[PDB]
Amino acid sequence: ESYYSIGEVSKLANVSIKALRYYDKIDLFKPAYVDPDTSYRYYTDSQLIHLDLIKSLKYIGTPLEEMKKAQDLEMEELFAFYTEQERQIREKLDFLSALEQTISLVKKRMKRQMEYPALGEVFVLDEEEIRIIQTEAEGIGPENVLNASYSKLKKFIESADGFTNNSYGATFSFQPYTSIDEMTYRHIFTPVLTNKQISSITPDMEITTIPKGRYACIAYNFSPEHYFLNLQKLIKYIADRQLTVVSDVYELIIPIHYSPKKQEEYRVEMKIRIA
Amino acid sequence: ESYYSIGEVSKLANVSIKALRYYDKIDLFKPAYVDPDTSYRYYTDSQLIHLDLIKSLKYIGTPLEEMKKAQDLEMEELFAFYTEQERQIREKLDFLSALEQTISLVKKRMKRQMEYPALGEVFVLDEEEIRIIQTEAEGIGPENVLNASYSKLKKFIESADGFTNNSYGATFSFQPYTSIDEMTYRHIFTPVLTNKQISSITPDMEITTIPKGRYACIAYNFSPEHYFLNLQKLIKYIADRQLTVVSDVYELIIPIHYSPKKQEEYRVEMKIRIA
DNA sequence: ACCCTCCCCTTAGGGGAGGGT
DNA sequence: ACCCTCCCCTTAGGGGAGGGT
Ligand SMILES: c1ccc([P+](c2ccccc2)(c2ccccc2)c2ccccc2)cc1
Ligand SMILES: c1ccc([P+](c2ccccc2)(c2ccccc2)c2ccccc2)cc1
Ligand code: NA
Ligand code: NA
Ligand SMILES: [Zn+2]
Ligand SMILES: [Zn+2]
Repeated sequence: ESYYSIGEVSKLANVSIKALRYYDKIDLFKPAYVDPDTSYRYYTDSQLIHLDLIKSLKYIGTPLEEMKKAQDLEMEELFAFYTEQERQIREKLDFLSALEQTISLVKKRMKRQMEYPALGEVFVLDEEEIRIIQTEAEGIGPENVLNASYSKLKKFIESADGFTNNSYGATFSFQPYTSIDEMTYRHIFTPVLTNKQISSITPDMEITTIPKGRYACIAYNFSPEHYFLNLQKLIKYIADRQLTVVSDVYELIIPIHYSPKKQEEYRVEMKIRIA
Repeated sequence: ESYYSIGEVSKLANVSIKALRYYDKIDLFKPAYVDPDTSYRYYTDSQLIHLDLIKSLKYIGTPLEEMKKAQDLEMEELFAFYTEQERQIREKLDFLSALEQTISLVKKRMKRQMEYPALGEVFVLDEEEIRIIQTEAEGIGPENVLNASYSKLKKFIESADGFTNNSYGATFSFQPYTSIDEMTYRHIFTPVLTNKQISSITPDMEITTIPKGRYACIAYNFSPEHYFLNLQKLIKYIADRQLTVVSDVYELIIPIHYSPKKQEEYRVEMKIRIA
C-alpha cells in the first residue's frame, strides 16, 4: 500500500520528470494512476522494475518504440534481442574503428604536406608508395582539366574509402616543354586509402601505385605564371644533375582552405622519380 | 565557362538534391547563381571542391553548423580540427566497446539462469564468484522489502555500470525457521559488473562478493506458498546430508518479463554455500 | 514546494504535392 | 525530364510560461 509522487519516482529511479511524463504519453511507462482532478500521476512501488528495461534499453541506445515491443517478451526471447543489440554495438564498433585508422592516414598525409621545407625549390627524397587508382585522361590538358572530369574516380573512392578525394592528381609525360599548350595530360588519378578489396572496378579504371622510389619534386601554391617556372626549375634540375628519370610527372594539387567565402588556392606538387 | 544544373551536381558529387537544396538554405553550399526567374540553382565547376570537406565532414559525422566554421580554416588549422574529430571517434570507441563486454556479462548471466535444469528442486554446484555491493537492510523482511528500499544501491550501480540492476538480491541468516515472519533480512545487495574502480562509495555501502564456493541452491518462480516450501526443502536438504553451511542465504530474485501489460513474475533463487 | 499542459525551440533532410519550362 | 516551394511527417525530450494545491 505505497504510492510515489512522480517527483519521488524521478528521484528513486534516476529520471527526468519530463522524461517520464514523456513515457506516460509515449505510452510506455504509464502512471499506475492519475488523480482525475489534479491529473497528477502516482506510480506503484511495483512499477519501478519496469523502469529497468527502459533504463537499460536506453543505455544501450535502443529507440523507444522498439523498447515497446521489447517489454512484452520473456527471458530466452529478450535474450536473443539482447544478442541483436550486440551484433549491433559490435558493428558500429568496427565501422567506426575503421575510420579511426583512415583518419590517421589522412593526417599522416596532411602533415606530410605542411612539412615541405623547401616551399618553392626542388627537393629530392625517399618516398613511401601510393596506392591510387587512375584512368586515362582523354586529351585533358592542364588547361582543360575540371572536376567533372573526375567524378567517376571520385564516386568510386567514396564508395570504398567513405572519405572523398582530398588531394586530386594527374600524370603527364616528361619533356623539355616549350609551353603549357605544348603539354597534355595522360592519366589522372586519385590516391586510394581504404586497404580493403577495392571491388566492382569497372575496367576503365586501373588500381595502381606510385612506387616508393627516388623523388625529385617541388611544391607551391598555384599561380599560372608560377606553375610553369617551377616545372622549368624542375626540368632544369634534372638536366643539370644529369639524372635518369623513371616515370612521368606526378602533378598533384590540393586545395588549401575550402572556404567559399574566398578565392581558392591549392598547394601543387609536381614530381618525378629517378634512379 | 561551365555551369551545372543542380541535378548534374547531384549526379557529379553524389548528392541528394533535397540535400544540396538544404545546404543552399542552410547556407553552406550555395549555388554559384540563381536564375531569378526560374529560381533554378546553377553551380560552378569550381564549387565542387567545396562539396568535399562537407562530404568528408559528413562522413566523419560532424554536425553541419560546426562544418560551417570548419570551412574557413586553413590546413594546419583544420588539421587540429581533424585531430579533435579523432579523439572523438576514438572515444565513442572505447565507450561503446565497453558495453560490448558488459553485455556479454549480462548474457553469460541471463543464460546461466535459464539453464537451471532442476527448476523446482535443490541443485548443488561449483559457482564462480560475484562482485556485488550491498548494504545492511534496516529491519527489512521478506514481507516488507520494496524497490524504494533499493534506490541508493541502484543509483550507484547505474553510475558505475551504466547498466541497471537486472537481478535484485538479499542475504538473510540461516535458521530452521518456523515461518516467514520468523525471518528478517540482513543485507540486501546488488551484483556489480563494471570491473572499473567503483569510486565515490559512501561508506554506507560495502563492495563485496559471493565467494566462488560450493553451493546448495534451488530455483523457481515466486509464489508465496511456494517460496516457503522451497526454503524448507532447502533446509531439510542440508540437514539431511548433514553438510556444513558457510554463509547466509542468498536469495536472489529476477523479474521474468517486464511487461506492464501483465501480472509480473520472477524467477527466485535461494542459496547457501557449503563445504 | 510539487505537478499539470501547452508551446516552441533542436537536427538533416525525405515524400509528396502543385505548378511551371 | 528537370526544378522550385511549401508542407508535414521523424526522435527524445528541454525550457519556459501560466495556473493551480
Ligand atoms: C489512502 C491510500 C491511497 C489513496 P489514493 C490517493 C493518493 C493521493 C491523492 C489522492 C488519492 C492512491 C494513489 C496512488 C496509489 C494508491 C492509492 C487513491 C484514492 C482513491 C482512488 C484511487 C487512489 C488514498 C487514501
Ligand atoms: C551563356 C553562358 C552562360 C549563361 P548563364 C545562364 C544559364 C542557364 C540559363 C540562364 C542563364 C550562366 C549560368 C550559370 C553559370 C554561368 C552562366 C547566365 C546568364 C546571365 C546572367 C547570369 C548567368 C548564359 C549564356
Ligand atoms: Na494540393
Ligand atoms: Na504567457
Ligand atoms: Zn596509359
Ligand atoms: Zn552486517
